[PDB]
Amino acid sequence: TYFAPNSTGLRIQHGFETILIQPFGYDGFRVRAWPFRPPSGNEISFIYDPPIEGYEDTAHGMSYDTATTGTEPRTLRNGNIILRTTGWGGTTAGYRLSFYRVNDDGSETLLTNEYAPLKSLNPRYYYWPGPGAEFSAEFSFSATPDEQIYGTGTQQDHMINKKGSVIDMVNFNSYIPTPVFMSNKGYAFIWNMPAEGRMEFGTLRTRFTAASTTLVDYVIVAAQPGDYDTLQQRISALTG
Amino acid sequence: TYFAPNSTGLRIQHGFETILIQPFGYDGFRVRAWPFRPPSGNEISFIYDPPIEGYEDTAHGMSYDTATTGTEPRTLRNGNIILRTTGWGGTTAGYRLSFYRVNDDGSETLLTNEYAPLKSLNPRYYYWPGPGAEFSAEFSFSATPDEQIYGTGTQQDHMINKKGSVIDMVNFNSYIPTPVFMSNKGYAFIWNMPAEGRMEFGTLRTRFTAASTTLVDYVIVAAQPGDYDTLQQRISALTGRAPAPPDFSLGYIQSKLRYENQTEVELLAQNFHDRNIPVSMIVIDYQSWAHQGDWALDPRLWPNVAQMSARVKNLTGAEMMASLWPSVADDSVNYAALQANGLLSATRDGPGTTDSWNGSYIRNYDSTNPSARKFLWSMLKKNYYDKGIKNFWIDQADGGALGEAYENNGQSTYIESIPFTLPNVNYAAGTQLSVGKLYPWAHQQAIEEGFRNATDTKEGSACDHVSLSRSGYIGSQRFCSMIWSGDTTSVWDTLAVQVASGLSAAATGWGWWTVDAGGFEVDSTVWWSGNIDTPEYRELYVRWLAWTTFLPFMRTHGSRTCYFQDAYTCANEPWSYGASNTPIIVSYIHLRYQLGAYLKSIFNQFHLTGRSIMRPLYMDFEKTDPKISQLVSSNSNYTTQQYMFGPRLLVSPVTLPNVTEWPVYLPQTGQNNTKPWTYWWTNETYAGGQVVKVPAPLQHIPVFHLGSREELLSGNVF
Ligand SMILES: *[C@@H]1O[C@H](CO)[C@@H](O[C@@H]2O[C@H](CO)[C@@H](O[C@@H]3O[C@H](CO[C@H]4O[C@H](CO[C@H]5O[C@H](CO)[C@@H](O)[C@H](O)[C@@H]5O[C@H]5O[C@H](CO)[C@@H](O)[C@H](O)[C@@H]5O)[C@@H](O)[C@H](O[C@H]5O[C@H](CO)[C@@H](O)[C@H](O)[C@@H]5O)[C@@H]4O)[C@@H](O)[C@H](O[C@H]4O[C@H](CO)[C@@H](O)[C@H](O)[C@@H]4O[C@H]4O[C@H](CO)[C@@H](O)[C@H](O)[C@@H]4O[C@H]4O[C@H](CO)[C@@H](O)[C@H](O)[C@@H]4O)[C@@H]3O)[C@H](O)[C@H]2NC(C)=O)[C@H](O)[C@H]1NC(C)=O
Ligand SMILES: *[C@@H]1O[C@H](CO)[C@@H](O[C@@H]2O[C@H](CO)[C@@H](O[C@@H]3O[C@H](CO[C@H]4O[C@H](CO[C@H]5O[C@H](CO)[C@@H](O)[C@H](O)[C@@H]5O[C@H]5O[C@H](CO)[C@@H](O)[C@H](O)[C@@H]5O)[C@@H](O)[C@H](O[C@H]5O[C@H](CO)[C@@H](O)[C@H](O)[C@@H]5O)[C@@H]4O)[C@@H](O)[C@H](O[C@H]4O[C@H](CO)[C@@H](O)[C@H](O)[C@@H]4O[C@H]4O[C@H](CO)[C@@H](O)[C@H](O)[C@@H]4O[C@H]4O[C@H](CO)[C@@H](O)[C@H](O)[C@@H]4O)[C@@H]3O)[C@H](O)[C@H]2NC(C)=O)[C@H](O)[C@H]1NC(C)=O
Ligand SMILES: *[C@@H]1O[C@H](CO)[C@@H](O[C@@H]2O[C@H](CO)[C@@H](O[C@@H]3O[C@H](CO[C@H]4O[C@H](CO[C@H]5O[C@H](CO)[C@@H](O)[C@H](O)[C@@H]5O)[C@@H](O)[C@H](O[C@H]5O[C@H](CO)[C@@H](O)[C@H](O)[C@@H]5O)[C@@H]4O)[C@@H](O)[C@H](O[C@H]4O[C@H](CO)[C@@H](O)[C@H](O)[C@@H]4O[C@H]4O[C@H](CO)[C@@H](O)[C@H](O)[C@@H]4O[C@H]4O[C@H](CO)[C@@H](O)[C@H](O)[C@@H]4O)[C@@H]3O)[C@H](O)[C@H]2NC(C)=O)[C@H](O)[C@H]1NC(C)=O
Ligand SMILES: *[C@@H]1O[C@H](CO)[C@@H](O[C@@H]2O[C@H](CO)[C@@H](O[C@@H]3O[C@H](CO[C@H]4O[C@H](CO)[C@@H](O)[C@H](O)[C@@H]4O)[C@@H](O)[C@H](O[C@H]4O[C@H](CO)[C@@H](O)[C@H](O)[C@@H]4O[C@H]4O[C@H](CO)[C@@H](O)[C@H](O)[C@@H]4O)[C@@H]3O)[C@H](O)[C@H]2NC(C)=O)[C@H](O)[C@H]1NC(C)=O
Ligand SMILES: OC[C@H]1O[C@@H](O[C@H]2[C@@H](OC[C@H]3O[C@@H](O[C@H]4[C@H](O)[C@@H](O)[C@H](O)O[C@@H]4CO)[C@H](O)[C@@H](O)[C@@H]3O[C@@H]3O[C@H](CO)[C@@H](O)[C@H](O)[C@H]3O)OC[C@@H](O)[C@@H]2O)[C@H](O)[C@@H](O)[C@H]1O
Ligand SMILES: OC[C@H]1O[C@@H](O[C@H]2[C@H](O)[C@@H](O)[C@H](O[C@H]3[C@H](O)[C@@H](O)[C@H](O)O[C@@H]3CO)O[C@@H]2CO[C@H]2OC[C@@H](O)[C@H](O)[C@H]2O)[C@H](O)[C@@H](O)[C@@H]1O
Ligand SMILES: *[C@@H]1O[C@H](CO)[C@@H](O)[C@H](O)[C@H]1NC(C)=O
Ligand SMILES: *[C@@H]1O[C@H](CO)[C@@H](O)[C@H](O)[C@H]1NC(C)=O
Ligand SMILES: *[C@@H]1O[C@H](CO)[C@@H](O)[C@H](O)[C@H]1NC(C)=O
Ligand SMILES: *[C@@H]1O[C@H](CO)[C@@H](O)[C@H](O)[C@H]1NC(C)=O
Ligand SMILES: *[C@@H]1O[C@H](CO)[C@@H](O)[C@H](O)[C@H]1NC(C)=O
Ligand SMILES: O[C@@H]1[C@@H](O)[C@@H](O)OC[C@H]1O
Repeated sequence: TYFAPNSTGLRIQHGFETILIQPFGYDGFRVRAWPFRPPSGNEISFIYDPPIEGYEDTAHGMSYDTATTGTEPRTLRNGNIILRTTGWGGTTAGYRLSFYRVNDDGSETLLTNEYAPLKSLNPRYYYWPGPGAEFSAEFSFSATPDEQIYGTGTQQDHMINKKGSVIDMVNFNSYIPTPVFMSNKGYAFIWNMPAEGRMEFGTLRTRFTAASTTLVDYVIVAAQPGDYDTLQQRISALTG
Repeated sequence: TYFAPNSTGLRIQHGFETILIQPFGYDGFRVRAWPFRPPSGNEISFIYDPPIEGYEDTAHGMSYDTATTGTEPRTLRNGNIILRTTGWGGTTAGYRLSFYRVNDDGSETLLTNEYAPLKSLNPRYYYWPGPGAEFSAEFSFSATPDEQIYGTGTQQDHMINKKGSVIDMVNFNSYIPTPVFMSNKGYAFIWNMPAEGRMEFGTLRTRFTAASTTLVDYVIVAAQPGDYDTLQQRISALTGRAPAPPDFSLGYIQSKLRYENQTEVELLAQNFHDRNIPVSMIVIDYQSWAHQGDWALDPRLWPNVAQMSARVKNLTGAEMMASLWPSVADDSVNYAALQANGLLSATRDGPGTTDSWNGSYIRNYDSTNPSARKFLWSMLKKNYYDKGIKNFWIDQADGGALGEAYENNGQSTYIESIPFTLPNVNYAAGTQLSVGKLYPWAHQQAIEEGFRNATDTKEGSACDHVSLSRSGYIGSQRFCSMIWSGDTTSVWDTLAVQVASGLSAAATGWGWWTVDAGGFEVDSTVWWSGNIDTPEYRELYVRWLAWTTFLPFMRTHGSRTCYFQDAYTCANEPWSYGASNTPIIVSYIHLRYQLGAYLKSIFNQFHLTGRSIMRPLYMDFEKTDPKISQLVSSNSNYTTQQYMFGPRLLVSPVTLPNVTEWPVYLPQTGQNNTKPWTYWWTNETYAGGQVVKVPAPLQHIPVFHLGSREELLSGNVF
C-alpha cells in the first residue's frame, strides 16, 4: 500500500543551470544541479543506486519523465514526501524547491525549502575561482529557530543538538565531519559530496558549501515525527 | 608494402603522469599525456579516429600493447616514422620522446624530440592555478635555427615562414591562430587542443601551451623532404577532407556594405540582367534585422523575401546569401527563450554580458551547446532557407568578445582602446580559456548540420550551399564553409599582405579561402582610400579585383566612400568604378567563368587528397629550384606574393600604383633545355630559374602557365 510515484523525475532548465529531481527510495527525493556543463559521469557518490531497499526495480541514473523551464509550478509525490516547485517572491513559477511530509492525519508539514525570501542571495549560488569550469557551490535551505540537528559526524563538543553550530568539512584527529544529519521535524538529509566545505546550521538557514566540484548532489528523506528508527532505516538503505 | 606497426600503442607510467603513444594513420604517431586523473572521455578533439585514410581497420581509442614505467628505452615504428623513448642527460631510460623519419636511402633523420637538455625545464610541464584538478600545460620540443614553419592559421604578417614568431591562440578579426604547421624537415604537427594558449616557434625550442585542460593531445606525421603534398594528404586525413563545392559558388560573388532594403536588391539583379553581366551570388550584409538575436530580415525593409529571392533568380539565376551575428540583445524576440533554456554564453560574474554593439550590451549565443545550434537553425530555416536565401554569412563569430581584440565594440575608439580584459566566458563545453578555440568551429558546424539535414546528405559529400565564415580552427575544411581574411584597409600595402595569409591557410589545411576585393575599411591617413570616384583607388580596385579571379572564391565586398551617392551606401558594382574601368572589371568576371572547368577540377582534387588549391612555391619547386629554399626563409616578395593557383597557373598580383612592368620570379621546373612558362597576355615563353619583367598594364595581372592554355581550360590537369 505504498504511495508509489507517478514520475521517474523532473528536469528543470532554469537559465544555464539544470536541476534533476528524482524520487529515490522510500519517502525520498534526490536532487542534482549543475551550471552549463553536464556531469562527467565520473563524480564520486556515496549513495546506492538503486537504494539497498526501496520501491524501485532498477537504478534511476539520469532518467526523468518531465522537462520544463520552471515557468509554472509542479508537484511530485513519492511515499509520504511531496515536492512542490514554486517561484520566488510573489511570483508563480517552478524553479524553487520545497519539501513537505504527508502526516498520518492527512495534513502536511513543511520539512524545508530553498532559502529564498524576497531579499536574499540565490539559494543555489555558483562561483568560478579558477580559469577552468570547476566551481564552488553554496546551497541554502530554510530553518526554524526551534529545530534540532543530530549527527554531522563526530566531534568533541559535548553536544548532541548541533543547531547553531558551523561544522567545517576538513578532517583531523578526532574530528570526522560528515554531512548526514537528522532533524526533529521528521526528515534526514545527505550532502552527497566529496569536496571539502562547510556546514552552517544557523537559526534561520541551513547552508552547505563545496570548495570545488562539477555537480551538486543531495538526498532528502521524510519520516513521521518521533520515528527516528525509520530515518536511520532510510539512511542506511541509501548509504550502506 | 606499407611498414605496418607491430604494436597498438605504448603506455608509460612516469611518476604521476601517464603518456599514451599510439601509431595513428600513415607515418604518424598520436601522443596523449595527463597527470594524476585519467581523461574524462568528453574532451573535444578535432582529429578523426580512425583517420579518414590510413592502415587501420577500426578506431584506436585508448588501446595499447605495452605498459612500462619508462625505466628502459624502447622503439616503435609505423610507416617511415620511428619513435625512440630515451632518458634525460646521460641516463638510459624511456620517459622522453624522440621522433625520426626513415629516409629512402635507409638513413634516419631526427624530426624533433622533447626539449630536454641537461639544464632545462621539464618538457611536459604542469601547473595548477585553481583549487580544482584542471591544469595549465607547457610542452616543449627541440628546434634548429635553420628550420622553417608553414601554416599556423591566418594572420596579416606578410610572412610564409613563421620561424621566430610567437602566435597567441586567441581569436579576433583577421587572426585565426590554428596549431597545425608543416616543417621543411619533412613533418607536420597538430596540437589537438581547444584551449587558448601560445605558439612559440623559437630558434632552439618549439613550445605549445594550454591555459586550462584535463589532457594534452598532439599528432606528428612524417614525410620525405620536399614532399609537401603528402604532408597535406596526411593532415587532411587526420582533420578532415573538404567536400566538393556547389558549381554556382565558383562564379562571381557580388557584395558590399550594404544593400539596405528589398527594392535595392531587386534593382541590383535588374542591373546585372539588363547589362547582361553574369553574377552567381548576391550577398546581404548585417544590420538588416530588427534586433540583435531576431535572426530574420526586418520586415519594414524586407517585406516579401521569398519574392525577392525568386525575382533575383529569375533575372540573374544567382543564389542569395544573408548575414547573421552571434550577438543577442534584450530587445530580441528570442531573448527570453535563449535566456531561459541556457542557450547563451556569459561572463562568469556580473550580469553576464559579453560585449556591446548597436548601442546595446549583448551576449553571444553558445555555439558549443547543441540545443543552441538547433535553436539558431530553426530561425535561419524559417526566415531564410525556406524563403530562397539558402547560403549564410556567419560574421563576427571569433569567440569571447564580439569579433575584435578589444571590448566595448561599436563605441568610441578611445573607449575601445581602454585595456578592458578579454572575457573568460562560460560555455557548455568549458570556459573561453579551456575550450574557446572551439567557438567558431562549432558555429560553422551549426550551419553544416542544418545544410546536411535539409538536403538529407552526409557531411563530406557534394555541397548544395555554402557558408561564409571569418574564423575557424583545426579541420574547418570539413564544412561547406569558406574563410575570408576579415576587415582590411583599402591601401596598396594591404593587397600585398593578403597573399601570404592565404598561403599560410593552405598549409593549415584550408582551401576555401578568399578576400574582400578592394579591401574593406577606409584608411583615414590616405585621402583617396576607398573612394570609388577617385582615379587613385580605381587603380587599386582593378588590380585587386583582377587578383580575386585567381583565388579559390572570387568575391567583392567593402565599405566604400564616394563623391556621388544614390543608395544607402556608396556603390561597389562592376560599373561603379568609371566608364573606362567597366570593361576591365567585366572581362575578369567573364574570365572567372571561363576558368570554371579548371576551378571545379582543382576543387575536386582538394576534396580527394587535400591537394592545396592556391599553392606556395615551396610545395612544387623546393625539390627543383635550389634558390627557393632561401627565398622562403627570408620571406622574399617572390614567395610571399607569388603562388601556384592550381597545378598550371602561376599568379603574382601588382601591389604598387603607377606600374606598367612587374618583376615575376619564374621558378625552376627541372628541365633547362625548355621554356615551360608561357605569359598569359603575350603568349611568350620564358625559361625557369630567373626573374623576368613582364608587361603589366592596368588591365593585365601577371599570370604564367605551364603546359598549353587550352588543356588547363579543359580541366584535365591531374
Ligand atoms: C512575534 O514574533 C514571532 C517571531 O519570533 C512572529 O512570528 C512570525 O510570524 C509570522 C506571521 O505570523 C510568520 O510568518 C508566516 O510563516 C508561514 C510559514 O512559512 C513557511 O512555510 C511556508 C509554506 O507553508 C505552507 O504549508 C504549511 C504546512 O503545510 C502551512 O501551514 C502553511 O499554511 C502553508 O500552506 C499553504 O501553501 C501550501 C503549499 O502550496 C498548501 O499546501 C496549503 O494548502 C496552503 O495553501 C513557506 O512557503 C515559507 O517559505 C517562505 O519563507 C522561507 C523562509 O523565509 C523562504 O525560504 C521561502 O522562499 C519562502 O519565502 C516558510 O518556510 C507562512 O506561510 C506565512 O505566509 C503568509 O503571510 C505572509 C505575509 O507575512 C504572506 O507573504 C504569505 O504569502 C502568506 O500569506 C497567506 O496566508 C495569509 C495568512 O495565512 C493570508 O493572510 C494571505 O492572504 C495569504 O493567503 C494565501 O494563502 C491562503 C491559504 O488559503 C489563500 O487563502 C490566499 O488566497 C493566499 O494564496 C508567514 O510568512 C513567521 O513564520 C513567524 N516566525 C516564527 C519564528 O514563528 C510573530 O508574528 C510575532 N507576533 C507578533 C504579535 O508580532
Ligand atoms: C660553431 O658553432 C656551431 C653552432 O652554431 C656549432 O655547432 C654545434 O656543434 C655541436 C657539436 O658539433 C652539435 O652538437 C651535436 O648535435 C648532435 C645532434 O643532436 C640532435 O639529434 C640527436 C639525435 O641524433 C641522432 O640521430 C641523428 C640522425 O639519425 C644522427 O645524425 C646522430 O648521430 C644521432 O644518432 C645516434 O643515435 C641514434 C638514436 O639512438 C641512432 O639511431 C644512431 O645510430 C646514432 O647512434 C638528439 O639526441 C639531440 O637531442 C639532444 O639535444 C636536444 C636539444 O638540445 C635535446 O632536446 C635532447 O633532449 C637531447 O639532449 C639533438 O636533437 C648530437 O648527436 C651530438 O651529440 C654528441 O656529442 C655530445 C657532446 O657534445 C654528446 O653529449 C652526445 O652524446 C653525442 O656524442 C656521441 O657522438 C659523439 C660524436 O658523434 C662521440 O664523440 C661521443 O662519444 C658520443 O658517442 C655516442 O654515440 C656514438 C655513435 O656511434 C657511439 O659510437 C658512442 O658509443 C656513444 O654512444 C652533439 O650534441 C650542435 O648540434 C651544433 N649546433 C648547430 C646549430 O649546428 C659548432 O660546433 C661550432 N664549431 C666550432 C669549431 O666551434
Ligand atoms: C542599430 O541597428 C538598427 C538596425 O539593425 C538600426 O536601425 C535602422 O537604421 C536604418 C538607418 O540608419 C533605418 O533605415 C531607415 O529606415 C527608415 C524607415 O523606413 C520605414 O518606415 C517608413 C515610414 O514609416 C512610418 O509610416 C508607416 C506607414 O505604413 C507606418 O507604418 C509607421 O508606423 C511609420 O509611421 C516606411 O515608409 C518605409 O517603408 C518603405 O520602403 C520600404 C523599402 O522596401 C518598402 O518595403 C515599403 O513598402 C515602403 O515603401 C520603412 O518601413 C527609412 O525611411 C530610411 O530610408 C531613408 O533614408 C535612407 C538613408 O538612411 C535613404 O537611403 C532612403 O532613400 C530613405 O530616404 C528618404 O527620405 C530622406 C529623408 O531623410 C530623403 O533625404 C531621401 O531622399 C529619401 O526620400 C525621397 O526621395 C527619394 C528619391 O528622390 C525617394 O526614393 C523617396 O521615396 C523619397 O521621395 C532608412 O531605410 C532602419 O529602418 C533602422 N532599422 C530599425 C529596425 O529601426 C539603428 O539605427 C541602430 N542603432 C544604433 C544606436 O546604432
Ligand atoms: C530602398 O532602396 C532604394 C535603392 O537604393 C532606395 O532608392 C533610392 O534612394 C537613394 C538615396 O535616398 C536615392 O538617391 C537619391 O536621389 C536624389 C534625387 O534623385 C533624382 O534626380 C536626379 C537628377 O539627375 C535623377 O538622376 C534621379 O533619378 C532622381 O530622380 C538625389 O538628390 C540624391 O543625391 C544626393 O545626395 C548625395 C548624398 O546623399 C550626394 O552624394 C549626391 O551628389 C546628391 O547630392 C547633391 O546633389 C546636388 C549637387 O549638384 C545638390 O542637389 C546638392 O548639393 C546635393 O547634396 C540621391 O542620388 C535614389 O534616387 C533612390 N532610388 C530610387 C529608385 O528610388 C530607397 O529609398 C530605399 N527605400 C528605403 C530605404 O526605405
Ligand atoms: O567604431 C565606432 C566609431 O567609429 C569611428 O570610426 C572609426 C573607425 O571606422 C571603422 C568603421 O569603418 C566603417 O566605414 C566607414 C569609414 O570608417 C569612414 O572612414 C568612412 O568615411 O565611412 C565608412 C562607412 O560609413 C565600416 O563600415 C565599419 O565596419 C568600421 O567599423 C568596425 O566595424 C566593425 C563591424 O562592422 C566592428 O567589428 C569594429 O569594432 C569597428 O571598428 O575606425 C577607423 C577610424 O578612422 C574611424 O574614425 C567613429 O568616428 C565613431 O563616431 C564611432 O562610430
Ligand atoms: O599629393 C600630395 C597631397 O595630396 C593631397 O591631396 C589632393 C590630391 O593631390 C588632389 O588630386 C585632390 O584632387 C581632387 C579635387 O580636390 C577634387 O575637387 C576633384 O573633384 O577630385 C580630385 C581628385 O580626386 O585634392 C586632394 C586634396 O584633398 C584634401 O585634403 C586637403 C584639402 O586642402 C582639400 O580640400 C581636400 O580635398 C593630400 O590631401 C595630401 O595629404 C598630400 O600630401
Ligand atoms: C502525478 O501526480 C501529481 C500530483 O502529485 C500531478 O500533479 C501530476 O500531474 C501527475 N502526473 C501524471 C502523469 O499523472
Ligand atoms: C616491434 O619492433 C620493434 C622495432 O622497431 C622492436 O623493438 C619490438 O621489440 C618489436 N615488438 C614485437 C612484439 O615484436
Ligand atoms: C522568369 O519569370 C518571368 C516572368 O516574371 C519570365 O518573363 C521569364 O521568362 C522567366 N525566366 C526564367 C529564367 O524562368
Ligand atoms: C533532420 O532533422 C529533423 C528535425 O529537425 C528530423 O526530423 C529529420 O529526421 C532529420 N533528417 C532529415 C533527412 O531531415
Ligand atoms: C594567346 O593564345 C590564346 C590561345 O591559346 C589566344 O586566345 C590569345 O589571343 C593569344 N594572345 C595573343 C596572340 O596575344
Ligand atoms: O564584412 C564585414 C565584417 O567583417 C564585419 O565588419 O561586419 C561588417 C561586414 O561588412
